[PDB]
Amino acid sequence: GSFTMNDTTVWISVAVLSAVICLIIVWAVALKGYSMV
Repeated sequence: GSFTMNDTTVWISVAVLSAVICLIIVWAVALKGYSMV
């Protein structure tokens, strides 16, 4: 399996990153003083 989608997916890969950075922020605030850090 090689070459399935055009340049479209190129941005999709970036689409997920946006969510990823959003995720780390969540933990970075629950791992920064949740109770007994």
